Amino acid sequence: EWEALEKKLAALESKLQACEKKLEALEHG
Amino acid sequence: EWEALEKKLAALESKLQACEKKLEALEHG
Amino acid sequence: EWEALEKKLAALESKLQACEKKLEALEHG
Ligand SMILES: [Zn+2]
Ligand SMILES: [Zn+2]
Ligand SMILES: [Zn+2]
Ligand SMILES: [Zn+2]
Ligand SMILES: [Zn+2]
Ligand SMILES: [Zn+2]
Repeated sequence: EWEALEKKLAALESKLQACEKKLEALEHG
Repeated sequence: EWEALEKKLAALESKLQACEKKLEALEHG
Repeated sequence: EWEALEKKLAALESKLQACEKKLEALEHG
């Protein structure tokens, strides 16, 4: 459970970065 | 602290999910 | 490590709040 939490937190971080990038490129183009 | 943090991770995950759904909507108008 | 996990969760939540505020500005002008 400790390590499953840690991996969820890593995926959240990666997902959020992917959002941040979509968010940016919708802002542009 | 454990289930508090788990609850806090669950809330972020669904807020992020909302964000990704609203970004995709914005994408299509 | 617990305190490191919590700081990472705090930072994720700040970036999410920031992505949410940017998304509202894009939705609504
Ligand atoms: Zn659990
Ligand atoms: Zn639990
Ligand atoms: Zn799409
Ligand atoms: Zn789509
Ligand atoms: Zn909105
Ligand atoms: Zn509007």
